[PDB]
Amino acid sequence: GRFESEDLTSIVELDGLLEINRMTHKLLSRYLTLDGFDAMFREANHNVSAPYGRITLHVFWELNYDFLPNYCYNGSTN
Amino acid sequence: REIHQDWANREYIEIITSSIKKIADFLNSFDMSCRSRLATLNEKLTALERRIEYIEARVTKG
Repeated sequence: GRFESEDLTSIVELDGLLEINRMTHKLLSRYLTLDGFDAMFREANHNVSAPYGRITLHVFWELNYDFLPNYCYNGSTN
Repeated sequence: REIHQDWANREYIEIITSSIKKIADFLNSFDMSCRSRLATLNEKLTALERRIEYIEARVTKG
């Protein structure tokens, strides 16, 4: 949800937070039993029962609305 | 003499009581051990039940 409420530049933040959550799951799985992180991630992304999740939908929405008509490219720096 | 007979009879009681106590102590320990094994068995069973449900939802069509 936090990613869905910001621009496309929050992708790095989402990946970092996801890595933290995965590590916490690994630490907790040492003493407890829990569902696989992939299953929980798919559950939160609404991807288990649907071909596409929320992250891809937001990326498409951001590309159509903000990124494309508000960014200028520079081939020298890519 | 009666005193010697009483000592022997009380020894019979003492050993029997000790045997009874040992059985009870084992019974309590066995109950605790089986319950622990039972609890961990339930933990795996519920995890399997959740996993199969997730798989069924992932594969179900419609």
